[PDB]
Amino acid sequence: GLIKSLAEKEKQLLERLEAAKKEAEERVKRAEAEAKALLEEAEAKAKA
Amino acid sequence: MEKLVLAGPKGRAKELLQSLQQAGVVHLETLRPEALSAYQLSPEERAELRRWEAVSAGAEHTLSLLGLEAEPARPFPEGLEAAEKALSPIQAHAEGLTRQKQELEEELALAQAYLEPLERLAALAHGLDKSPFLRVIPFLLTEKELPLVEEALRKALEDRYLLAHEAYAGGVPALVVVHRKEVDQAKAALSRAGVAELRLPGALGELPLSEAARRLKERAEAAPRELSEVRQHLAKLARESASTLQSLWTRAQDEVARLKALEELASGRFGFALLGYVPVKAKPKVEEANPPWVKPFELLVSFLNTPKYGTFDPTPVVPIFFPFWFGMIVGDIGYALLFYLVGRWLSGYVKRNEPLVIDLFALKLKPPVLAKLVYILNWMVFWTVVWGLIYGEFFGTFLEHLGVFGTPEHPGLIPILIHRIDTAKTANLLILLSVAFGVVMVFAGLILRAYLGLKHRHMAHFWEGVGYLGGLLGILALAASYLGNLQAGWLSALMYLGFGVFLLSVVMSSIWLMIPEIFTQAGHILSHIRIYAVGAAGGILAGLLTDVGFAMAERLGLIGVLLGIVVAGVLHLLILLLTTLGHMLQPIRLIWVEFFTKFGFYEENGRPYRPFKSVRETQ
Amino acid sequence: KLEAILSQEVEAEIQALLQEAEAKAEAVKREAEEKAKALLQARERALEAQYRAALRRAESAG
Repeated sequence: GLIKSLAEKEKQLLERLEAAKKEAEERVKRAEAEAKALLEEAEAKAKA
Repeated sequence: MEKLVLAGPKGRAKELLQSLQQAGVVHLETLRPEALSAYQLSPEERAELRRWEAVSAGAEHTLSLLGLEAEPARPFPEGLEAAEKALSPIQAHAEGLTRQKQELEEELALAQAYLEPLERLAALAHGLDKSPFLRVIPFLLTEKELPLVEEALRKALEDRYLLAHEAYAGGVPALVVVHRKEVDQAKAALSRAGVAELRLPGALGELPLSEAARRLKERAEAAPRELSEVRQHLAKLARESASTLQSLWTRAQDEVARLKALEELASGRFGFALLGYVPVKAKPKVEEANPPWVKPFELLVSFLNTPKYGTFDPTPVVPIFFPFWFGMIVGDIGYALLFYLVGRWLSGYVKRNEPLVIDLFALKLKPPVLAKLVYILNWMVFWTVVWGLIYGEFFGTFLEHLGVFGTPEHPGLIPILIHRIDTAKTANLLILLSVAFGVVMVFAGLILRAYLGLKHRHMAHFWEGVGYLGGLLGILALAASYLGNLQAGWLSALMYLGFGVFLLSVVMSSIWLMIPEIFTQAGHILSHIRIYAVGAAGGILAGLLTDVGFAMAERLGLIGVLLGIVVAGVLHLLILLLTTLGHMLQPIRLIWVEFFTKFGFYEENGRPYRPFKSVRETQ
Repeated sequence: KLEAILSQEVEAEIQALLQEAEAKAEAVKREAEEKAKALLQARERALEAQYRAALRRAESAG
């Protein structure tokens, strides 16, 4: 009858899940950038 | 808050919602089936359900073995772990005891049969059954077979065979003793007559006769004592722990039902569905939210509240039943008089039956729970017998009198000589008085029948239902022209012509493709008249059998007749009961002409909801 | 009613997960610091040897 109930939880649930994907991606990217950059210094220092 | 899930039907969406809304549950929102999908049980949930079934079944298994099964309404909340640990020692112990018991019983059954033959046979060739030099073969022969067998063996085996027999009370167990290597020949001779070798089951059969015979005699003596013990240990275990199993059974069953509920709701198998929220406090509160007339009415209120069609309350049924039902009892000499006594045995208690124990604690032929339900019924019977005693003096208006009829209140020879309900004028009016109620019921069903199509908003039912009621008027009209002739009923001889127009004139407005079938609508009218007539007249007939059962049917009547008639009277009682119970089915037979033909009633050819017969079973 | 709130019971499980993997995004970095570091302890000792060796040779030559 009321379509309103089932619509408005579905599209709040969809946002919760997308927002889970967001902070998972925005983290793995970072961790690799940090590790890349640590070792760059370890090459910069090693030769010097 | 606790999330709660609700279902109902589409038809009652508003009525269900209003009721739930009131009950405790708040925040009710509707959910369509596409929303319910994707909330089917996860594999873990299905494993709990599988396991809950095992516990349910597993109890039924243990509890049946141990003795009798009983299903209470009292569960005991426990874990998966707690319920399975409870169940495992008792099922194991009981499984073990029943197995011994079966072996003990089979052994007895064989040993009881075959001890006497093996004793006889062993005796005949004592100490020669374990020799290699001589071969023995046991076999049974009847008196009839003995000569044939002997001839056959004698020709086959010459005169160097030994045929011996010894009796046992009936036939003879016979033994033929033959040389080793003459075995095949010996066998062949038995086989041609159709007689074959006797060998028992297991080790005994294979043992020498002498061993087998000694051991069988021992088993018959030992078994009955050990059987007694195993049966005793098993009885104690039931006695102490039958309850434990029963309480697991109930609890386990509630959990199975809950998880099944969620899988059904999940596949979108309930059309109207709600979601709402209850605080922990509200959770109980949701589940929480003259005797003859009042008493059945208060239980019927549960059916007031759930309608299903354009139908009205199923409650007009009960006061139509009661006058007509009481008036099937009309005796006063050994019919209603005897029947008074019957009432007390169902509304009190007896022990004069075996399957029935004491009713006061709810123990009958019927299941113990069903017996507690039919207290109400038993009362409604008690009220019928009581009122029938009054309508037995109503009958005695038409019998007893000291001047009007030719039979006193109690003659001094024997009570009741000749019935005086054989006056022609007297029988006709009691039949015509009875007919009047049947007519009242014809109007009441078809008037509701029309109101049904008005508020169910199908004009085809409205139109058909209105028209058929015109025919009643014609039916009665026509009768008056014959009951009063032209002295009375010359006041309806001209309305009848027009009453006939009304029967057809409204029915045709719906058209209808079987116009003849209207004949059968007129059939239903006719029945209410005939059944009420049968209800009086057949009721009165009940009394007139009692003429020859507790009334003068010996000599000219005298002092001796009082205690002489009772020979025929007792024989007459069971005969009398069977035909008068046949009349008491008329109230329901009447009701069903109208009830299942949707005359302000729920039913109409099938459809869920019980016949009133089954409703009134408990009420 | 729980509707918008219905979504915060998931956002709390799916926040538990995302913290368990920011407890692995710390562990990974620990091991990688202890790796990067050890590659320069080997760098330190091997060079030290080659400087001990270079002055010793140059003394025997002198």
